[PDB]
Amino acid sequence: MKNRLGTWWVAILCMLLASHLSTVKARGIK
Repeated sequence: MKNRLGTWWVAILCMLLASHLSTVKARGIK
């Protein structure tokens, strides 16, 4: 209800993508 929210979620989208754009990286085959 607009109080604590804000970026808390923004972090999620930055967290769920993190790995995706971190360890998920693999330009060397596989």
